[PDB]
Amino acid sequence: YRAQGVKLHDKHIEIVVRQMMKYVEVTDPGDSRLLEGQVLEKWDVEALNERLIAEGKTPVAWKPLLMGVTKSALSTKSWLSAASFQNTTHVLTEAAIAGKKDELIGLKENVILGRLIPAGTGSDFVRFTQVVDQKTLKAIEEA
Amino acid sequence: KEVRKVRIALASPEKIRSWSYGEVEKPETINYRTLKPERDGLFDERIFGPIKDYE
Amino acid sequence: SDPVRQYL
Amino acid sequence: RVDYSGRSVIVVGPQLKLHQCGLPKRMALELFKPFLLKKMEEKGIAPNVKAARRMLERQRDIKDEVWDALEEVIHGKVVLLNRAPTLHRLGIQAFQPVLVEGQSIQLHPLVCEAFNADFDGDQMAVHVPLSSFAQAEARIQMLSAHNLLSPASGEPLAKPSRDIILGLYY
Amino acid sequence: MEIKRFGRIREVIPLPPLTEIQVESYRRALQADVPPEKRENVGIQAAFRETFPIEEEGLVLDFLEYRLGEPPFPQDECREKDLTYQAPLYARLQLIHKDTGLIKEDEVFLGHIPLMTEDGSFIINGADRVIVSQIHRSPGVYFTPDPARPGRYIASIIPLPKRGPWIDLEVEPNGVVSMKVNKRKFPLVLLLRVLGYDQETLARELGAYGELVQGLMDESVFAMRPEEALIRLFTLLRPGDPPKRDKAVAYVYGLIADPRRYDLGEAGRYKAEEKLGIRLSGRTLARFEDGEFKDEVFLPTLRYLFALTAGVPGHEVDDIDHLGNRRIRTVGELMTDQFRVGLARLARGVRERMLMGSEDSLTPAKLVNSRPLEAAIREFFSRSQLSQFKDETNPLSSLRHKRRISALGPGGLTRERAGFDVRDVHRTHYGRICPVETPEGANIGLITSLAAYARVDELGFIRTPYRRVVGGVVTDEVVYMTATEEDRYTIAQANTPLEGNRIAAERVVARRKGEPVIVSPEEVEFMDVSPKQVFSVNTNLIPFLEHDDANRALMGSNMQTQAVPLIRAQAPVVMTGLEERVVRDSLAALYAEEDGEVAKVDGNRIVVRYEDGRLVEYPLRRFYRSNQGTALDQRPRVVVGQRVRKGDLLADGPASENGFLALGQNVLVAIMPFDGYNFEDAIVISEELLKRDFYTSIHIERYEIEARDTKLGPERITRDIPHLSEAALRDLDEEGVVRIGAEVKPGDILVGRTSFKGESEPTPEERLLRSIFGEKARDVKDTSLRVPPGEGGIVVRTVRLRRGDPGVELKPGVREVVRVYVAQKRKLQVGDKLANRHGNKGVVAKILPVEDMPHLPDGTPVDVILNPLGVPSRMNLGQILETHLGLAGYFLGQRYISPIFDGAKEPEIKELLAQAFEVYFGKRKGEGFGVDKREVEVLRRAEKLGLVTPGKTPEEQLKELFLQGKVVLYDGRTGEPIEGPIVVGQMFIMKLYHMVEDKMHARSTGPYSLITQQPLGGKAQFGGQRFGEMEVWALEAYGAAHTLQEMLTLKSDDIEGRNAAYEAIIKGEDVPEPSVPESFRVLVKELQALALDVQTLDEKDNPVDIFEGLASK
Amino acid sequence: AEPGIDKLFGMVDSKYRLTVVVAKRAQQLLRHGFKNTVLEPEERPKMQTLEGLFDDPNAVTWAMKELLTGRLVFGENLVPEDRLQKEMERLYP
Amino acid sequence: SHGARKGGADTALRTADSGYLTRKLVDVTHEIVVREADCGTTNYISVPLFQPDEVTRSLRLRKRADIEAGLYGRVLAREVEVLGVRLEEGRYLSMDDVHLLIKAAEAGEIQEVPVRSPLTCQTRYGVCQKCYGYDLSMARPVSIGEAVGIVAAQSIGEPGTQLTM
Amino acid sequence: ARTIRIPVHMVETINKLSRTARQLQQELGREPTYEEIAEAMGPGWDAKRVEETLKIAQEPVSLETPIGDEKDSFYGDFIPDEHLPSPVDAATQSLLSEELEKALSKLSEREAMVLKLRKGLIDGREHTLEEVGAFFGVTRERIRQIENKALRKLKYHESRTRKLRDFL
DNA sequence: GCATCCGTGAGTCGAGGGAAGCACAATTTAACACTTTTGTCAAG
DNA sequence: CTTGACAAAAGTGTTAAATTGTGCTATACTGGGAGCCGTCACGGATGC
Ligand SMILES: [Mg+2]
Ligand SMILES: [Zn+2]
Repeated sequence: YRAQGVKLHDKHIEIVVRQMMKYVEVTDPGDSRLLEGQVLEKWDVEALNERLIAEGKTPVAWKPLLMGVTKSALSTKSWLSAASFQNTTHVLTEAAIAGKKDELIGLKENVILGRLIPAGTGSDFVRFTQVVDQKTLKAIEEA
Repeated sequence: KEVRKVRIALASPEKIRSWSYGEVEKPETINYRTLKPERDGLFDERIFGPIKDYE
Repeated sequence: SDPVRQYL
Repeated sequence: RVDYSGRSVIVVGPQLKLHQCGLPKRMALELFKPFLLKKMEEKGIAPNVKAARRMLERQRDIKDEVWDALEEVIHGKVVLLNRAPTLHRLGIQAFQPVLVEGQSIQLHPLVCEAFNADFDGDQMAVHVPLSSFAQAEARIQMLSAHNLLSPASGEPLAKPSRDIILGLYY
Repeated sequence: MEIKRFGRIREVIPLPPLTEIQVESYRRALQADVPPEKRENVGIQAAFRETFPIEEEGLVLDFLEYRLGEPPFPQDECREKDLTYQAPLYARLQLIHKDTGLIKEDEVFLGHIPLMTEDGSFIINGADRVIVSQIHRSPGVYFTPDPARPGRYIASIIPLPKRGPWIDLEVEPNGVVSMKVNKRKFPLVLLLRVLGYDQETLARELGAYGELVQGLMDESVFAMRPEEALIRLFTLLRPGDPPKRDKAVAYVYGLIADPRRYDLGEAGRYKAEEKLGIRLSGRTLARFEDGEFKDEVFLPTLRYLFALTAGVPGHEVDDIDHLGNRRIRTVGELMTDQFRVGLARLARGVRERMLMGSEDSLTPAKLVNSRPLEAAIREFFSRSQLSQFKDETNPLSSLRHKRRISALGPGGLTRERAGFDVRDVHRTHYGRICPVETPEGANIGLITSLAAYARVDELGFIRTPYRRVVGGVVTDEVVYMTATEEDRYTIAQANTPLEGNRIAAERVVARRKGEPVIVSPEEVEFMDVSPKQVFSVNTNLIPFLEHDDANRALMGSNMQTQAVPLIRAQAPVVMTGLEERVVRDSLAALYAEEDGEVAKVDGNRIVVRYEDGRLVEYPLRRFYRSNQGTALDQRPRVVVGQRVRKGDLLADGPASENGFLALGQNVLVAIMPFDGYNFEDAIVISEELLKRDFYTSIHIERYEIEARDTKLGPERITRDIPHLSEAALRDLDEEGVVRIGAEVKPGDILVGRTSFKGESEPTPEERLLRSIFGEKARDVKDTSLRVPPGEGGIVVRTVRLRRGDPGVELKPGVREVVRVYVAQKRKLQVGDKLANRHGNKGVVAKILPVEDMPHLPDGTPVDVILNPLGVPSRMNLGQILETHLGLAGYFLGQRYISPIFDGAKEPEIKELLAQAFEVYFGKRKGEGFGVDKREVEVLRRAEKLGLVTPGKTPEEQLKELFLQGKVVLYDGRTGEPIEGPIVVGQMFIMKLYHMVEDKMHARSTGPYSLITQQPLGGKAQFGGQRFGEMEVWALEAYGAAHTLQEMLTLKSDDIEGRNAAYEAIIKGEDVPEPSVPESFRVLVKELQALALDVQTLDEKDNPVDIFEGLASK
Repeated sequence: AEPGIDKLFGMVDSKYRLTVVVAKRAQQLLRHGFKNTVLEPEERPKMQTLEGLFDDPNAVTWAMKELLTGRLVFGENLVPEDRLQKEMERLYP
Repeated sequence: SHGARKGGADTALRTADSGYLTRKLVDVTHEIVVREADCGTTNYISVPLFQPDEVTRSLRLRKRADIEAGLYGRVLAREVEVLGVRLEEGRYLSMDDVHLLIKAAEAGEIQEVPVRSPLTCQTRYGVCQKCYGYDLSMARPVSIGEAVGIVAAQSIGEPGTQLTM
Repeated sequence: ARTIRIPVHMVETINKLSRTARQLQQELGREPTYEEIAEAMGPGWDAKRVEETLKIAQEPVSLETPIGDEKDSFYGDFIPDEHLPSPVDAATQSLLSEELEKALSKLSEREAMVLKLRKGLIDGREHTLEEVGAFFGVTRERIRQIENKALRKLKYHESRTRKLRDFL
């Protein structure tokens, strides 16, 4: 981009690279039911590892993994977004067998169902804000 | 209530039969002359419901 | 792979 | 595909403000029809909504008071101008419609670069947010005069352009 | 308005007939005028002699001759009645009984062959159509290098498309050459054994190269007899099938030796002989004679491959994109192939019919079923990609379309599977394919235009003309020659100086195999006819092409096709010389057959009394609607008693002025920024153009309605429409159709129709309503035809076709059809697209009053203002030079012809500007006026910018500006001059077919889709705007969650939401919270149909019913 | 730009909270027919009509103008939703 | 005309590649949203100010446009003391701060700047406000609830048509 | 072989009609009209019956047939759904009910119920005079007098206000 | 290691495009009349 | 207001034509046919 004169902040590229490095590969199952060589999200194994330490068990040993944007997108936890992207037959056949439950976390899943996307005015941070004047509030405070 | 999760799973023959309102036994779609759906066909009104509301 | 050939 | 949506050729409006667009009267009448029928019913133009809709059916049956009511209908409201391909988020922007005579959308010169829009035959789509939430989002977040910097780089995106630079440089 | 011609190149030959590619090929295919005995084995005649005779193996059906009858209806009748302009085809066949020895002969009707009109188009189902010529790889034998392994080559034998499998000859790494057929690889030894080849023959022929021959000398099958080798090969080709000789020889003979199934083609046979140096008896890989196979081309192909691998000097690889290896399938060849395909199906039915059913009492009429033949021909002219709706916006549009060459179509490349190699400009495109004219975008390079002087030969190879040069003098002998033949000579350039017939330049610019070289005159063997042969007809219409970048010259030539005819269209001030020929060769205009005197002139017909004594009446096509809606009319240009010579103009066609191609107006153009209304290609025009009806065009729209038979009852086209006042039915006549000459606006009824209402009990509210008002509900409803929004005009024609009318084949159940023609005279308005020939295009953004436009010191305002910023980035300097020349012509009252690459130059333009200044300024001196104070101030600034020489008088400095094309321009608003001189001149601008009137569209509610319940799409359907994925991403990036949700549910497919939203708005309320879209409901049901249990759950994993209990048992 | 948009953005921690407050206030004004406005008669937005100046019918314009005054209290968990509606019904029938 | 056709063919076949790339980038990052003010992570990235030039075998200062694209609108993870100016931890780097850092680097006072980036963010299903930095459209700290993943994908994918030239 | 099944006897007729048309087509050197086909079929056949038979023999066209060289347009994209009420049609029905309810408000507390029962505004189905009488406990003539009285005052109220003529 | 199989390739628009016959039984449907509800006119 | 008269429309019942479904035909007949390369290129995933 620089060689072409395009100016782009490094944040946008680092957001995508963060998604590429989102997964890890298990090398030692430890005191868990995970399989050696199984690929899962880095957040899950770290959360599982800190959990295993809590009850005094051998933590899961993992290895950082890098995959492309297509592979990272297709191996997402939500089957609705993955099915709408590509390999619809392959995504749906695995999700149906695994009985995968889509929690509707991202934007594509909510768009498919026509729901309010969890971003912007639809985010839980601002969605529940209330507005009231100093007279409709003062009267309520009395009660 | 409100939809929070969507789940996909294999459908058993018992579930497929529970979904169905009737077995489609004939390939006939509609009558060629009267243009009404044929009984037990792919467009059967006893299976999939009335063509027009409350009739 | 050919159903007609397989039948024949 | 969406309701309350139109499309027409774009021409340059140099007299417009950064937050304004030139919406043809005929497009606005169809885009804001349910709002216009309510306004026509409120005034003496039509007895009810159904009689109001019959009036707009025939071009020669439309009186001159309908256009005055249409001006009242769109007051404060904004519309969304969209040019394909919408490569970035500035491909859709909110403008306050200004009723004009003609059939071409008048585009402000400063938003051309964000839209990647010139006037050699380009077209854009017009969309009408309906609710107070949809209007508030467009008037606060999507307004053209509020998005002056590029989200990609942080540099100004609505900035002086070909003829504007030439005049100031001279 | 005298015409001044520039240039030095003397063209020895004129332009060939511009439609000969379409017209000559179809004549050679039908052969309808040559007597049957003198017909040659080409076209549909060759198709008859290929499939016939038909033998049962003892009934023989032989073919004797064919003939084409007169068309049942004329061309005008076919267009009016939605018919096909076609000629009946009759075949004279004889049935031969081998047993008895008796012959029965009769003429059988084989169907109708569509006829090509004089202009080179077809009338299919009443619509003019053009068959686009297809370019593809020429059949033959080609030797391409293997990319994976260096030093090795692959021999490919390509037959005609769908006329045999491709054959690959490759030297395997093991050393054994393997022949790949039908995706199957097998050693070439086996098939070579089948062709009666022994070890001695192979070593004697192929043994002079090295170890390659020893790799083809496997004796495990050499001792094996040829008959067993055929059985062994047959099992390899189709494993599993029962291997029998009668089933093996038939397959092998059909594969490479059957002319009816394998056809190398005349082009393929010629290319094979030219390459391999052999003489093919036929067009098959092998000949099957005397009960044994004989080799034709495998050994010559194998010898060449081995020698090429060895490294002999005389053998080389073949460039597949070389235009000597690419041929053109014209309309005649494309139809003949479809004729042969259908005729093969006819033979198939004939074979299966002569073996069953009264074999003793059989006749050729009973055996022959013409339905397969008509179906194949009808399919080609209707549903083929190469059969395209005729583009007849103007005469140039139709001419361009017939000369287009497309690499796509059945048997060609794919729009998305085509790489850069097929899309590039090969060096052999010079003089044969235009390098600039092509549709930018996904179709770039895949659709091209034939060059002006290029012509397609019999074999399908494009040829270009060259002037033979002997001993350094250029002769008048012109040789038409293909790319492969062109590569053997040193061909000079047409701009080479000539001292008469001898080349004067000591160093001559020439081409050797496409590479530019410098050679002496004695080394020159051929010369170009003219620069015009390198470019197509459209590009040859762009003056000063040498100053235009190819990227913009592409746009200029393409946009000339999209220019609409104008009621006051004028030929350009600066021309190239092809304007007369384009009109003449398009057949749009009317010319005298020979010398004669005009007898009667009228707006409807011209009667000419030719010297032969015959009175020939010429009807004039008046206000005829083109396929694109543009009105095509011929206006007489002669008077009663005028003497006309042969070829003299009688009536101007559409978009022509006195026989010259008139695609636009010549307007005074000032090149300057103007208050931001010129911003980013936008155009500023004067109101004076509208006052004198410039850029005013007539367009006709056709509306169609049908009265059909319904189970409830027949639809009636009548004036008695229920629940309508007289105001709505004022313009309808007694028959229910709008009267001719009535002005119709949107919502106005064109044809009144009433249809029976479906039997259904009314809603209880309606029943109370009817009972209150005492009105009996009628049995019919309003289904009349009304003017769509944004349309209208004057009704000019009403066509009423009824069932049983002569030649009217209405669809079953259709009582009648009524067609209404509404014509509107469109003036230039804001948003209409304008363009010039040099690629500069833009929409009108502002129409100013005459007093607001900048004006000359003499008071002449300019007509168009163009932004100078569109020049530097686009590098199209031709518009600048046309403006300078047009400025001289404006004051001298003359037009110019500057041929491309040989025409007007700056010294010649400046000397004309010097003459123009003397009449532009010397007039002012005579009138008694000096130099303006405002002019002096501009001249003071001009000398500061270096535009004029300091120290000269104001008159002398004004001349210097004029010689640069710049004048002192005053401002109509302020009265003060523009601070710098402005390039002002006369330029030819076209009004393109894309108008804002036909593109503006809006919608609140309307039709919705069947399954998804989403709004339809398209202005014609009153559809909504597609809010695709990228638009959804933009709302997500903005954070407009509620705006996005509305466009997903409330405005698209939330049936309960969209009904409530509309009801809330008309009641003055806020729209409600939306619900689940219907598209997701469809997704759930479609997923269930795949046996996938999709369930929507809540916070506690309990299922949530989104179907409202309508699907739960 | 919208009047006082810079001041509006500086009054909330997230620009999307500003839109929620404006849209929710606009609906409150529409529901009660602009009778719950905190704007004095000199401050009510006005539109120029052929007959004369009238109250601006755009509630979003009212909500933005009211919020600049500072007489509106906005936030999360201010009052119960049912309690807020019933109280506003009683004051502004 | 040979080059003009190749350029025209390149443009036609690059729009499909650029458009496909943008769709891939959207679908991998569509769920990334600024979901909290701070995730509490102490990790960071040290954005370099000097580039390892190899032709001269020496460290040379990076281009100003390059340093701005990596430091503008970013929260400092650690305190920086350059040219007598104390940039405290948690301070968003404005253009003046970025220019000040480059000025300090030219004086040999700092080699890299430790800033919070989405790479080291610990927020699940998105980023935090302090790891993203500024809303480049508003030149102020990003508001919680913005779909930065969609913005990032569009920002990268929009100039794709211009890349190959 | 047909998506819309046709009986054997009618299929045999279609085949015979096609053979007759084909034989006449080669004899006349053109496509025969329905008159020539009907005559060649024999007794009991006229142009109307031949035309109806051809109309019956029309196979349904696929909703997924592409149009244009680009593979992005289909037949189903151009066929509107005319079954579900449009938003305009749904809105005017609710507007009509609101206006009708206001008109019935001016009626007496007894007349309105009789009129709505007779017009099926409550149960969805009309009730005959005796059933309306069995509902209230009066003979049929009482309802026919009440209905004619309730329906007449509505004419007066509508004529004196003209708030209900537009919906008609 | 390499062969081999599978899925992927911008957006909006636009317009044009739209070869068996018979017998026989079995079922369905138009055609008809008679009686029964419903609706209506009178009366007191 | 209800009684009764009074009749038009609507509702059962028979029933003939019209339509639809099903069986049968006896020299002998015993393994298909359209496709057919500018094979699209390239990355990934599986496999043996
Ligand atoms: Mg453009
Ligand atoms: Zn963080």
